[PDB]
Amino acid sequence: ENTPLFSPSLISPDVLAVLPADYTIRPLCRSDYKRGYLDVLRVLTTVGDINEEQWNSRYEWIRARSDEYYLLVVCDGEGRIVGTGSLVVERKFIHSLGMVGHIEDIAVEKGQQGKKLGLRIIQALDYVAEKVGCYKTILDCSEANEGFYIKCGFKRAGLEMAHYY
Amino acid sequence: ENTPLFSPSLISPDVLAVLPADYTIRPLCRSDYKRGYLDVLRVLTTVGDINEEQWNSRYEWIRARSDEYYLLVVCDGEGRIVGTGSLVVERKFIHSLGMVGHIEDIAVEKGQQGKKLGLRIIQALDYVAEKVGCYKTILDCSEANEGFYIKCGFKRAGLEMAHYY
Ligand SMILES: CC(=O)SCCNC(=O)CCNC(=O)[C@H](O)C(C)(C)COP(=O)(O)OP(=O)(O)OC[C@H]1O[C@@H](n2cnc3c(N)ncnc32)[C@H](O)[C@@H]1OP(=O)(O)O
Ligand SMILES: CC(=O)SCCNC(=O)CCNC(=O)[C@H](O)C(C)(C)COP(=O)(O)OP(=O)(O)OC[C@H]1O[C@@H](n2cnc3c(N)ncnc32)[C@H](O)[C@@H]1OP(=O)(O)O
Ligand SMILES: OCCN(CCO)c1cc(Cl)c(-c2nnc[nH]2)c(Cl)c1
Ligand SMILES: O=P(O)(O)OC[C@H]1O[C@H](O)[C@H](O)[C@@H](O)[C@@H]1O
Ligand SMILES: O=P(O)(O)OC[C@H]1O[C@H](O)[C@H](O)[C@@H](O)[C@@H]1O
Repeated sequence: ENTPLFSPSLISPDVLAVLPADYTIRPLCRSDYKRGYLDVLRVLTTVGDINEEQWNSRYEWIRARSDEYYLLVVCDGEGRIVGTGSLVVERKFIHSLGMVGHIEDIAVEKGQQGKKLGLRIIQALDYVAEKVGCYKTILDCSEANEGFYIKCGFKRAGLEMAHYY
Repeated sequence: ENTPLFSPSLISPDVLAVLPADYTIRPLCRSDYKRGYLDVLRVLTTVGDINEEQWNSRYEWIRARSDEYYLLVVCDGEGRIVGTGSLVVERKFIHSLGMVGHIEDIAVEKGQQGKKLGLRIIQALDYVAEKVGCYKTILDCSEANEGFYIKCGFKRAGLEMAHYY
């Protein structure tokens, strides 16, 4: 299936305009399993082993929530996935039933790093978040990659704390 | 309506066992609008103005997702809400289609602070997260409240970064 996860109208036109020639940013679709999506996530952390039937199940759970999960991909000239980025919109009671944008799982293929593809992904995810009416966008990072997020216009706002099971 | 948001079986029995006499922790229900729920959230940040019809709409959106949004309350001997705590379970592709527990919007009524109610809320939310199969629980905090989260068993794991709109 080639049906976008969410509306292509949510993709930043200004970002599309300034990508390198023949590169694009678009919503995830189900067939992206075959276009090297999970490969790109291997630069981020352990993906483990995921067959197409498991893919299709998780894809459908997410599609049943395309009003929360905004997953998009960067594609090169040859339609290969070279970049990934997620926004998850949390609904709150606070801030007059406000909404918070959470940026997750930003990855660019090693051979493709250092070309602004990460920046375009963040600019696209910030465009989605503003447009669906989030009051702020937040994310968690390491010391080692804080400087990328500063170059994207993010500011330090507190501490991530964790409990492992 | 007095129907729990989620199954009371997800409430930590060990936490219920050690609360102060006549205090309880239970899932949110829709009638909690009248039991001072939003009052408690006033200690956390701006709630703004929220009528019962807006409450009912947001409550129903969340109930349509009680497999993601685990909101629970602490009640005193007189059935007043004195504490609130949220877990939101993110679905991932990474970690073999893993799940991450996000702790949000922890609040205890000022007159009721310093009695372990915050600790019981975190222990209850960590019980939910393990039980539905999260690989870790994370949250964002300030320097000023990092020491509460350390006493709860959390460790510093990175930086929260933010963009405001
Ligand atoms: C919320 C999260 O998901 S945090 C997890 C982030 N992901 C990872 O760490 C996975 C591994 N790394 C990557 O996949 C990528 O390198 C990313 C996404 C961090 C950055 O993407 P790239 O395409 O490599 O970066 P891009 O070229 O857009 O960088 C923008 C600017 O930041 C700089 N930059 C990139 N990474 C870093 C860094 N770690 N520290 C400081 N500066 C950096 C670039 O040099 C560029 O600088 P310029 O504007 O002065 O040219
Ligand atoms: C993920 C998030 O939501 S972060 C936002 C947190 N919420 C807020 O900041 C709102 C305002 N504060 C509150 O509502 C509450 O005070 C809470 C939730 C922070 C803590 O709840 P309380 O019921 O006050 O704390 P509780 O009594 O369970 O505290 C556990 C221990 O931590 C201590 N503690 C409580 N707050 C702090 C703090 N800010 N710094 C250091 N230690 C603290 C207590 O003294 C207690 O110590 P002990 O085990 O040595 O007795
Ligand atoms: O900054 C993103 C990390 N957080 C904050 C606390 O862990 C986060 C991430 C997601 Cl993806 C979510 C979320 N998950 N589903 C809906 N929203 C929430 Cl509440 C918080
Ligand atoms: O595999 P983990 O330990 O969860 O880390 C994987 C990544 O997930 C999230 O998107 C966080 O923003 C990153 O800080 C983290 O690098
Ligand atoms: O009103 P905000 O600026 O979003 O802050 C309100 C709270 O929301 C979240 O639960 C965060 O964990 C806290 O760090 C923050 O205090």
